[PDB]
Amino acid sequence: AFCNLRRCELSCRSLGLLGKCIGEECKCVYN
Repeated sequence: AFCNLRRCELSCRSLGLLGKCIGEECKCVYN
């Protein structure tokens, strides 16, 4: 249904990016 946004945000935090749920998939952006 929908991705795990809190876990996804913490995954991108480790890379210095922001995490977002996009079509049942976790993705990061620079910002």
